[PDB]
Amino acid sequence: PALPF
Amino acid sequence: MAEELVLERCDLELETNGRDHHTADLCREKLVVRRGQPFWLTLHFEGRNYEASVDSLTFSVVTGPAPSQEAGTKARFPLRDWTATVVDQQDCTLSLQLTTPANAPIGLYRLSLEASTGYQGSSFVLGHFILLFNAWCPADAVYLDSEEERQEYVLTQQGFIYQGSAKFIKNIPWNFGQFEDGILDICLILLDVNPKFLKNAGRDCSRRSSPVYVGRVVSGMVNCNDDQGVLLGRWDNNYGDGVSPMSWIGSVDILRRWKNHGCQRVKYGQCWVFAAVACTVLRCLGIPTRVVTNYNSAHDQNSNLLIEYFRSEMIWNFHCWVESWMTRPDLQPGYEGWQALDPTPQEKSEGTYCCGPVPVRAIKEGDLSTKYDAPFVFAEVNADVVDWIQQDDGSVHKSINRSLIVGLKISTKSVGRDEREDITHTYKYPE
Ligand SMILES: [Ca+2]
Ligand SMILES: [Ca+2]
Repeated sequence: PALPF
Repeated sequence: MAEELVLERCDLELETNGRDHHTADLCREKLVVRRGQPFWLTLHFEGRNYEASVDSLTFSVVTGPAPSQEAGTKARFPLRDWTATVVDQQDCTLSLQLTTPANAPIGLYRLSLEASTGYQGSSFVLGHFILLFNAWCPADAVYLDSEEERQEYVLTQQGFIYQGSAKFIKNIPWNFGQFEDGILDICLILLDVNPKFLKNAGRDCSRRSSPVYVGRVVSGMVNCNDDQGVLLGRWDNNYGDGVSPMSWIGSVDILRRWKNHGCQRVKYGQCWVFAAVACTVLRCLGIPTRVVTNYNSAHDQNSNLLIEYFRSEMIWNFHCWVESWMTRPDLQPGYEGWQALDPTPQEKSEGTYCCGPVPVRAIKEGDLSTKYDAPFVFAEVNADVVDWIQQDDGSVHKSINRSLIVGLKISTKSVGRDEREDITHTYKYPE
């Protein structure tokens, strides 16, 4: 998945 | 005495036209052609054949629900720029060659024939053809002068989409499947149910002559936000009432699921899914498109070109969008080529979750006044990371954070190879 740092 | 012409049937010449216009996979059932390029017809007659001395035939093409010559969605031309010319004549058949202008609106056209012998003209509906963008045609706006690149960016149905992180790069295969049965029809529906079509259908069809307009439309319509768009985004790892973003292997299941439930949002997608479905639709319509991945992708929320933490904006491991190849006569000269389009909702443009097209070159040069949405895309690829740190003395100090650099190892699939091309150079200068 796309993950916010 | 000479009685009127009687048509039996119009042969659309699917196999020949298909091979010539690079639409063979689209042409097994209905005629699909690319604009700005001749295509064949063959009229079969019942009584006598065409006679140039006797007969004068006139053609009519129309697209959309309000066709007009002013808009370029209706043309009339005589059998002798829309043209029709006689190429051969044999027994009962007459073989024609029609042409369309290279700036014609894409979409479904209805083709009629008027036949006269000097008196009351008789009318005939010959059939239907879908007209697409033509990357092979030098006069077309999407023209791409490299054959190997046209193969990759228009014709190839499989590709690779890059994910992961800057440190740990990975990829997945993806079936774009732009030429599978029913997908082109679903693309035309996507344009037909778009907000601007609902508002003013005649003007919307007229403007499908531009890949810019179409490109912008798609970057809006691929997400379900604000409209009857395709995908609903979700990012919290609970997808039990839909499909996991990571389940998908191709655009086709999504587009078909959207159509089958009456243009209803498809649960669920994330960035690469949006970009991937957009690539399908744009490739299907003939606009050369590719999926690009950007590592350490920044979300600027206040347009100050800074990504701000408080010890708050977001940097993603990766984000995906698409680039499409086209000239930009709506801009200053020199901006033809790749245009960033972004169908994933993040920031609103003109009151709606869309983004682009913006020239990649404008991003690189920092010409951020260039439309569309250059300030946002610049920040995604080339922003400074700032910490507003609160100090022991109650003061708040601004500091530049260089531990995580925004916009790294920007990637798309190599032309004709199963390998990764780095295109970081097109977005930003090295330092
Ligand atoms: Ca939308
Ligand atoms: Ca900011």
